[PDB]
Amino acid sequence: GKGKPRGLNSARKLRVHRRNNRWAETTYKKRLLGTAFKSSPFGGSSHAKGIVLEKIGIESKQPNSAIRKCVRVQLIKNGKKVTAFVPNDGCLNFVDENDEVLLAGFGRKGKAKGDIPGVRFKVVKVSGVSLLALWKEKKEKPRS
Amino acid sequence: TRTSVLADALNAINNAEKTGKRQVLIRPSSKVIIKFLQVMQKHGYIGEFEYIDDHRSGKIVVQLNGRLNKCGVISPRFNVKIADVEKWTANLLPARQFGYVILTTSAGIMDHEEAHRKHVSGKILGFVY
Amino acid sequence: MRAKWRKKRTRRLKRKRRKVRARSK
Amino acid sequence: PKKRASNGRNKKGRGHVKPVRCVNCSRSVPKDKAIKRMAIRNIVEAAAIRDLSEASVYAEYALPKTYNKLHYCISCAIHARIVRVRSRTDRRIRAPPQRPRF
Amino acid sequence: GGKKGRRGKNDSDGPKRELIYKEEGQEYAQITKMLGNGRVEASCFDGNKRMAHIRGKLRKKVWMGQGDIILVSLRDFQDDQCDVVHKYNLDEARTLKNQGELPENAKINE
RNA sequence: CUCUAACUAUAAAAAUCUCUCUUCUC
RNA sequence: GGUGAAAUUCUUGGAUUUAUUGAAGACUAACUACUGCGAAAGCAUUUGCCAAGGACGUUUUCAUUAAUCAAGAACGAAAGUUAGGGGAUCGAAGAUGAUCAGAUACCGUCGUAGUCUUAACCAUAAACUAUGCCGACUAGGGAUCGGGUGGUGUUUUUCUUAUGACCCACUCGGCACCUUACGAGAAAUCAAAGUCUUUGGGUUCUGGGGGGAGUAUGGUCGCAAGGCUGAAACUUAAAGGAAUUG
RNA sequence: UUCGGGUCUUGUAAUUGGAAUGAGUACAAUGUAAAUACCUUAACGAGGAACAACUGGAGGGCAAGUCUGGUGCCAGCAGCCG
Ligand SMILES: [Mg+2]
Ligand SMILES: [Mg+2]
Ligand SMILES: [Mg+2]
Ligand SMILES: [Mg+2]
Ligand SMILES: [Mg+2]
Ligand SMILES: [Mg+2]
Ligand SMILES: [Mg+2]
Ligand SMILES: [Mg+2]
Ligand SMILES: [Mg+2]
Ligand SMILES: [Mg+2]
Ligand SMILES: [Mg+2]
Ligand SMILES: [Mg+2]
Ligand SMILES: [Mg+2]
Ligand SMILES: [Mg+2]
Ligand SMILES: [Mg+2]
Ligand SMILES: [Mg+2]
Ligand SMILES: [Mg+2]
Ligand SMILES: [Mg+2]
Ligand SMILES: [Mg+2]
Ligand SMILES: [Mg+2]
Ligand SMILES: [Mg+2]
Ligand SMILES: [Mg+2]
Ligand SMILES: [Mg+2]
Ligand SMILES: [Mg+2]
Ligand SMILES: [Mg+2]
Ligand SMILES: [Zn+2]
Repeated sequence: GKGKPRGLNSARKLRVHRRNNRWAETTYKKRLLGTAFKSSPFGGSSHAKGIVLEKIGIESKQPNSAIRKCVRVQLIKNGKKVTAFVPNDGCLNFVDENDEVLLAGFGRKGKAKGDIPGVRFKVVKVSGVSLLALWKEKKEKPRS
Repeated sequence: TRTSVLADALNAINNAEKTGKRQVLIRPSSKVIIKFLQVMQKHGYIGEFEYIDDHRSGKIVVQLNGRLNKCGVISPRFNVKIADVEKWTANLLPARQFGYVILTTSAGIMDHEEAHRKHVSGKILGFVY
Repeated sequence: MRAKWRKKRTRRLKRKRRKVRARSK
Repeated sequence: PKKRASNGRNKKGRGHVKPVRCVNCSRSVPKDKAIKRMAIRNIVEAAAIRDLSEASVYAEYALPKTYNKLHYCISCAIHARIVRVRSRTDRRIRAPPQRPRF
Repeated sequence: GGKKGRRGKNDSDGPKRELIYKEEGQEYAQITKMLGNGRVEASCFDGNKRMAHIRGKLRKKVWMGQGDIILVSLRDFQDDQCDVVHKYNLDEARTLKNQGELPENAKINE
């Protein structure tokens, strides 16, 4: 009646059919192939430190006209280079050139969020201190 | 090919009930069909059936009275442990107050309540309500 | 675009790449 | 989606038929999707029947006819006015257009 | 021309506007080549060739071509790229040419 | 409650288009 | 000649048409249909031979020998590739004559390869009923093809009958079709796409948003063309189906 | 009869009173191998009871503003639509 076999001794083909079909998913394929460890900028890592290389802003998409103020960071753990986004009104000036910055995920499962092209990472901490504490003047940059 | 004959019998019963008839002609007429319809007679979901000898598998003529609403085989006769009877009743029967999972135990083909009364369980045949 | 002509363009790219490989095989 | 349950072909159980050419545009089209019109007419029209009758030996000539089955394509059939677009509830009808004259 | 015009703002500033000068980073430049994606190349009057984005309020509001004087705002964090902010319609450009805020070696006349 | 007849038959050329889309509760 | 209209082209060495004929190669018109056969491609002049096959009839024979199928295999349209044969038509390339702003496109005239075949490859098609196969049941109406039953039936004519051909009724099998929802669907619609939340007759293959991409790589087949197997990185908020009003 | 006593209650006011109590300190003792710490408890310890609770959000999904000022497809926000 249905495509799958139904006999009491058909466990083998049911199991192997499910096992072969599981590769059609994206989460299962990523988890089993281990693509996150090999190809992603961080291997199964929620956060990662890095060094600021330069200080660039990127224009937004079509329906949204602006320039989001990002920063190019070379990761210290392995040496990869990724653009990351500093999230707030006046936080670009807070981060200076060639300082250690702790990047985090951008919240969209390693994909570009909203209208910002070619970015996948936030900025949470700079030079050991957090952006949010600087933005509300609760702490200040050590300037070392 | 005809693999599960009881499936054909119950499908014919379902089709001839949904259309509003009062009789069915089941062709192959094995032991299991006779016992299944006998249980249905015992519980009232069926009327007055009949075995027609052909010297070749015989046949059955079933009389209905509209009291039944659905038969159905569990085609893979799963080994049903006495603990799994309640799960099958929940998954198949529409309410706990009625319905019967007809299953074949070593003590014969019996409704699930009778099997639970004997404290014996075996393979599952089908369901009626 | 048509799948036919995209297929044909891929075949012509394979033309060039196969000739190049045959030259350097 | 299916515009025609018959697919327009009218084949239903052959897989392949032998194509025929259009009389106007010479389109190699299958013989069943090749809408056919049997033009049977007089070799001399009603405009010259009297003239021919008055000026012909063999009094009461049978005036033989001419027969030709025209195998149109479908683009020509739409354009050369042979066949017309129809309502989707009128596409059901396959009878010829109701006996042009009785 | 077209029926587009009636959908527009009808902002009719035909009379002679007062030209805007350069302020602490905003500088004059000349369109050298037209690129795609709504971006232009501007030779600034400092010996540099900056890449200037066709910018908001300017994208599909004024139409600009090769060899047009322009006012463009820089970005202190990235000097190479910049944003076109205002366009001068070839009349006040002559005035700036006489006043010479830009080197006069860039002679662009019809 | 009784029937099977009439018929035709034109194809010149015609590419392109920019903003900007905005709440429905007794 | 030909065309919307022209021109290229052939022609008083008499073309275009006109009568007999002859040569070559291809094709099998009209009959030709909601008709037939086949596993699918596909199959249409006559006759003979060769073997094969479905359907029906059967108070014949064996008694589960069966259904679907990874591995393996046979055929597999057109196009294309090696050689040998032919070489009519039509016609990729090409040659031009037109149309245009351009036209090495569509209209036209020539025109190789090919089309047609004997061997050897190729294994892909919108190879479509975009509906896997086997099995059961469920609803009314006619027709149609093959077979078989009965008619106190009708013309047939060989005096009567036997056939055959019809007419009426029934049945089996097949390509199909009309109506309808009382069932199913997102609907278009389907008599199966029904008997599925009242979810299980057996069984094989395939899909998990779009693009990248049926791409690269690695195998494997192929002389070659290419076939089979076949991702990811990355990017994207949609792409898509049916139908309603403009 | 307009009332209106508020006849019977429930909130809002930088008005205003009397209480209770720890979070902290700390005689002790208990605790512990010895000490912290906890349980108990002297003596202190609340008026703005400054002994002061933040973290996010207020278009929709999704509870809560179409209030005020600022910026004007900038700055920025926005997991998605925006
Ligand atoms: Mg910009
Ligand atoms: Mg369409
Ligand atoms: Mg048709
Ligand atoms: Mg067939
Ligand atoms: Mg106006
Ligand atoms: Mg002659
Ligand atoms: Mg013939
Ligand atoms: Mg036939
Ligand atoms: Mg296989
Ligand atoms: Mg060939
Ligand atoms: Mg040859
Ligand atoms: Mg050409
Ligand atoms: Mg030309
Ligand atoms: Mg041509
Ligand atoms: Mg020719
Ligand atoms: Mg294919
Ligand atoms: Mg297919
Ligand atoms: Mg996908
Ligand atoms: Mg694809
Ligand atoms: Mg390869
Ligand atoms: Mg659509
Ligand atoms: Mg707050
Ligand atoms: Mg906020
Ligand atoms: Mg706010
Ligand atoms: Mg709300
Ligand atoms: Zn045509």
